[PDB]
Amino acid sequence: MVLSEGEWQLVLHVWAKVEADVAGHGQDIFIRLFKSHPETLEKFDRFKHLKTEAEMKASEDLKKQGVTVLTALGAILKKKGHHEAELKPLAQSHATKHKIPIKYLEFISEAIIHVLHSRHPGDFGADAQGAMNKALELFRKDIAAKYKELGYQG
Ligand code: HEM
Repeated sequence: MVLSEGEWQLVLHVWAKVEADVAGHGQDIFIRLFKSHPETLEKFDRFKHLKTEAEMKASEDLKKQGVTVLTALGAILKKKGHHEAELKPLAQSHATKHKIPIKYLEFISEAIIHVLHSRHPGDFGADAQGAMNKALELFRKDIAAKYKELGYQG
């Protein structure tokens, strides 16, 4: 797939708002993911034991992880499709070390879209959401292709 420049613009416009508070958005997204799809929490040996949303909010390690994730994703989105170098180490660790199925990347995509919709309604109307969904589908398609090359296609 290929986004137009006008689609990238909508994506990078709402992303600039996210970057005003990366740690806060990171928290909201992971809590939404773990509440919505509790099976995903099992993949994290560091967080596995967290029982409630209160415990999740209070975890400093969870917050650092959310910042790690959104910083890597932001660097990919700012490439506007030219993200082959960035995807390689990402696909290799998630396929081979962490073992993260594509299905779970769809779950976190859903969480990202939920949280931008809550926090940024004015910059996240229907067209901006369509563009962000396109940018994440592109991300997933290219990651899935890399999984397949790496021997996982999970
Ligand atoms: C927007 C999608 C995602 C991005 C950009 C991303 C990014 C990262 C980055 C940069 C790291 C640290 C370095 C590395 O190990 O590669 C990491 C580690 C990790 N990721 Fe992700 N990730 C994503 C989605 C997921 C999802 C959906 C899961 C599981 C349900 C997952 C599970 C893990 C695990 C288990 C680790 C190791 C954490 C630790 O150090 O204990 N990732 N991820």
